[PDB]
Amino acid sequence: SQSIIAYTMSLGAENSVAYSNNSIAIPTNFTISVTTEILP
Amino acid sequence: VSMTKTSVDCTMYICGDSTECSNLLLQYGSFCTQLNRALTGIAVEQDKNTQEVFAQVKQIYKTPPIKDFGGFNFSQILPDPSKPSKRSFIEDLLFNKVTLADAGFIKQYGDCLGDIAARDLICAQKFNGLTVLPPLLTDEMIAQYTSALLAGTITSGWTFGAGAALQIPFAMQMAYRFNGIGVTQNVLYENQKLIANQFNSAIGKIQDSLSSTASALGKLQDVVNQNAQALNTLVKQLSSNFGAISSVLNDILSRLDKVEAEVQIDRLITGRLQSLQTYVTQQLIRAAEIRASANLAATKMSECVLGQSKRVDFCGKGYHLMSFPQSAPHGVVFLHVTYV
Amino acid sequence: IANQFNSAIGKIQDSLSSTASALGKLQDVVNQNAQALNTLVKQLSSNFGAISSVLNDILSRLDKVEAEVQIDRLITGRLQSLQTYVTQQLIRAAEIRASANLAATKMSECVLGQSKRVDFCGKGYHLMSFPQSAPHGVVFLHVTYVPAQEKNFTTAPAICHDGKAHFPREGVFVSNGTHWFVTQRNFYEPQIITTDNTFVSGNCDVVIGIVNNTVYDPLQPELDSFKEELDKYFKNHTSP
Amino acid sequence: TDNTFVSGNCDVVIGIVNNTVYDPLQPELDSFKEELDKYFKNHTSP
Ligand SMILES: *[C@@H]1O[C@H](CO)[C@@H](O[C@@H]2O[C@H](CO)[C@@H](O[C@H]3O[C@H](CO)[C@@H](O)[C@H](O)[C@@H]3O)[C@H](O)[C@H]2NC(C)=O)[C@H](O)[C@H]1NC(C)=O
Ligand SMILES: *[C@@H]1O[C@H](CO)[C@@H](O[C@@H]2O[C@H](CO)[C@@H](O[C@H]3O[C@H](CO)[C@@H](O)[C@H](O)[C@@H]3O)[C@H](O)[C@H]2NC(C)=O)[C@H](O)[C@H]1NC(C)=O
Ligand SMILES: *[C@@H]1O[C@H](CO)[C@@H](O[C@@H]2O[C@H](CO)[C@@H](O[C@H]3O[C@H](CO)[C@@H](O)[C@H](O)[C@@H]3O)[C@H](O)[C@H]2NC(C)=O)[C@H](O)[C@H]1NC(C)=O
Ligand SMILES: *[C@@H]1O[C@H](CO)[C@@H](O[C@@H]2O[C@H](CO)[C@@H](O[C@H]3O[C@H](CO)[C@@H](O)[C@H](O)[C@@H]3O)[C@H](O)[C@H]2NC(C)=O)[C@H](O)[C@H]1NC(C)=O
Ligand SMILES: *[C@@H]1O[C@H](CO)[C@@H](O[C@@H]2O[C@H](CO)[C@@H](O[C@H]3O[C@H](CO)[C@@H](O)[C@H](O)[C@@H]3O)[C@H](O)[C@H]2NC(C)=O)[C@H](O)[C@H]1NC(C)=O
Ligand SMILES: *[C@@H]1O[C@H](CO[C@@H]2O[C@@H](C)[C@@H](O)[C@@H](O)[C@@H]2O)[C@@H](O[C@@H]2O[C@H](CO)[C@@H](O)[C@H](O)[C@H]2NC(C)=O)[C@H](O)[C@H]1NC(C)=O
Ligand SMILES: *[C@@H]1O[C@H](CO)[C@@H](O)[C@H](O)[C@H]1NC(C)=O
Ligand SMILES: *[C@@H]1O[C@H](CO)[C@@H](O)[C@H](O)[C@H]1NC(C)=O
Ligand SMILES: *[C@@H]1O[C@H](CO)[C@@H](O)[C@H](O)[C@H]1NC(C)=O
Ligand SMILES: *[C@@H]1O[C@H](CO)[C@@H](O)[C@H](O)[C@H]1NC(C)=O
Repeated sequence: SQSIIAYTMSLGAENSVAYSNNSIAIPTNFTISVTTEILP
Repeated sequence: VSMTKTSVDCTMYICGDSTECSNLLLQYGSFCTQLNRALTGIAVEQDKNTQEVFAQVKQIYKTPPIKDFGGFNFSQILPDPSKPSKRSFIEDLLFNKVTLADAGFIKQYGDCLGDIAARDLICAQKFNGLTVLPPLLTDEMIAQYTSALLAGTITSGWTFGAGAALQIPFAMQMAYRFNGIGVTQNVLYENQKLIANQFNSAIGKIQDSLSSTASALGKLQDVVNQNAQALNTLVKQLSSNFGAISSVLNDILSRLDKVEAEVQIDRLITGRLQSLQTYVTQQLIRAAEIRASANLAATKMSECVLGQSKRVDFCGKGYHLMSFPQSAPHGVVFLHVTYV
Repeated sequence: IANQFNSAIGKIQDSLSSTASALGKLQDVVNQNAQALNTLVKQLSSNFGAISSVLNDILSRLDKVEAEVQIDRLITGRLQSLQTYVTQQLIRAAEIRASANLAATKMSECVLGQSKRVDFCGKGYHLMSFPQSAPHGVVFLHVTYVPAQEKNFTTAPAICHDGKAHFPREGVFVSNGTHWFVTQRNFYEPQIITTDNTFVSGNCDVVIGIVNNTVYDPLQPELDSFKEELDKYFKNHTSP
Repeated sequence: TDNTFVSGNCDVVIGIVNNTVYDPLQPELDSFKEELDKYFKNHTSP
């Protein structure tokens, strides 16, 4: 039931940011993330 | 940010469908595979370069239908829906300045034979085994990435760079910028109509200048010109005898027997093989200049668009407030905003 | 913060115990240098138009003047195979040098410092990085603060109070819908708006979107409760 | 005294100049001394 498929690639998920002339979003919490960078 | 992807059939360039020349070319071993590997490595890197610069957003951000940005007017740099590609007004200006040669988007025989075949260099390249390959990202996809970078910036400031896009009013984002250059935020709010009118007028001068001067995108035109001049040089090296009785491989095979033709064909193989080794070395050297330029453009995207830079002269002249990316043919334009 | 760091370092260890191709940037360098040497050894199989690739089979079969014309063909192609290998290696050495110069800059700016440069030291706001050695490479484990659980607030650029416009010293004004606070901008931590949290500039006429609220002076009740201390002494001193 | 910080005496700094530095708590307590004084003077009357 597998096959090769061909498609136009997605660039990402779309997002309308909730902009208003007097609305702000402020983070109530944080995460600590560790990410790897590899260099020759 | 990139250059045209090229592929060559080393056998159709050197030997042009002679079986006698093809049997002689096998005696040189791996060189035609090496030349194809090197050009394939250059071509994959043009897509890599474009992904490093433009694909810096998680999500394709949209601007709100209510454009209340505190009197700042982004209409000339935001998408225009009236067009098949959703580019900005300034991105259409930029796409008119730089003249391309072959996008890779199918050449289909009847568009290339007959009356057209004389008045064209691209059909003379293609009839000699040389082909341009299309980019992985279309110009519409680069414009969607640039739309998302600009919508993320004007709706959320630097916050879409570090995590989720957090909305903030645009004049409050601009007051943050003012604190970041050592100016107190009341200097923005007490001068907001002036700061907005000066921004709106300075963006109007970008539109006017790009509508008026010819050579401003000469940095991108130089790249297209070099890649075209290198391919025209490579096609013209087929006129060279390299000491053979003719450069025309069929005239050698029409007039000479099996053993006389082999000595003349080896002279053409030697010079045409050296012409490809020269072209591929020059293109490998260029590809490193374009990479270094794309790595700089990706760093300017991160540090000038997704942030506010404290680095001097990194994001224009003055104290950096913010930058806006615009897509251009094989390049990027940053519109850098500075407090002077 | 310690448990989140300890768990994130645990996920580095788990991924490096689970996925294969993550070090593909370093494996590609080893693969390219090995493939370039295998290509150079294979070019010894090529005749370059001579009667054989094997130099001894030319010298075992041909006299001095016949052999020298065949050997010239092998010298020509083998010398060109080295000039190609060395040019390709000189072009690759410049890519590795640019990558080492970047890694030295990340060692200085991400390990020996804290970077304000966006996306130079991972994704998020940089805290610190840890170097780890790898075959022909370096790994940076970049630690970043990522803001996580955002809430919407109403906001204003200024507060109007005594006919004077007030601005945050550090922070931003926010409302939950009924009350106004100052918060630091990168973490929700709301405080009563005071003459210590804020600075004055001008009157309320100039600022687009200024809102009315009280701005507390903490010296006021410190002298208002003192105003009642005087009255209780004065009223007790009515007795003589 | 809200715009500025003190460090040391005037002997060390090359090019230091004399000026008044305002303490905004000073008149907020002097007008509170005149508030005490009028209370004391009025309460001499009984
Ligand atoms: C900020 O986000 C934190 C996550 O990054 C979050 O910490 C998590 O809190 C929950 C409880 O609310 C914990 O869940 C555990 O709670 C008890 C055991 O202590 C059990 O009953 C549960 O089944 C579960 O095991 C998480 O363990 C905890 N995560 C960490 C890393 O400690 C905070 O609560 C958030 N704080 C605020 C103020 O929003
Ligand atoms: C943001 O800046 C824009 C560029 O200056 C500006 O767009 C321009 O707006 C004017 C007035 O609406 C248009 O002028 C034309 O208006 C109608 C169109 O049917 C005609 O009857 C007029 O004769 C005149 O030609 C411009 O055409 C328009 N330019 C573009 C490129 O769209 C916006 O108005 C500014 N936005 C705000 C909120 O001020
Ligand atoms: C916006 O934030 C306000 C401050 O946090 C909040 O007001 C506070 O509401 C609580 C109840 O939820 C009150 O709590 C007190 O209630 C009585 C007061 O007599 C006492 O018996 C209790 O022990 C307790 O102290 C606070 O007094 C009140 N604070 C103020 C300054 O009014 C609002 O409710 C929040 N509004 C929204 C829309 O979330
Ligand atoms: C924020 O607080 C301000 C101070 O309390 C308040 O200003 C006051 O606004 C009203 C209505 O505009 C004015 O009322 C008077 O207007 C004229 C005379 O000025 C008369 O015709 C009216 O009958 C009435 O007497 C006040 O004069 C004005 N005060 C000052 C010092 O300017 C704002 O309205 C408040 N704004 C919001 C949105 O809450
Ligand atoms: C800045 O203000 C200072 C304080 O008012 C002032 O210092 C004073 O300077 C004078 C002149 O040098 C001194 O005058 C006395 O000098 C000796 C004794 O010290 C006597 O022989 C003199 O007759 C005279 O009484 C003050 O003693 C000195 N005060 C202090 C505390 O050091 C500066 O001169 C002012 N500088 C400028 C440039 O305005
Ligand atoms: C912040 O608010 C936006 C939109 O404004 C809100 O609209 C109401 C729904 C109500 O929440 C009001 O108090 C605000 O003024 C929220 O955006 C909506 O998100 C949902 C999905 O969660 C989506 O279905 C809606 O279409 C969105 N509406 C718009 C106009 O964008 C957003 O979720 C809030 N963000 C946070 C961090 O709480
Ligand atoms: C914000 O937009 C509303 C309309 O949604 C408008 O009535 C109001 O005057 C605007 N306020 C500011 C501060 O721009
Ligand atoms: C005055 O008040 C004090 C307490 O404040 C009390 O100890 C004292 O007895 C009172 N004297 C008179 C005369 O009221
Ligand atoms: C500045 O220069 C003047 C001479 O022009 C000199 O008299 C004075 O002492 C100097 N002051 C400082 C602060 O160096
Ligand atoms: C003076 O003191 C009396 C009480 O003895 C009080 O009634 C009056 O209000 C005071 N007036 C002033 C001006 O202090």
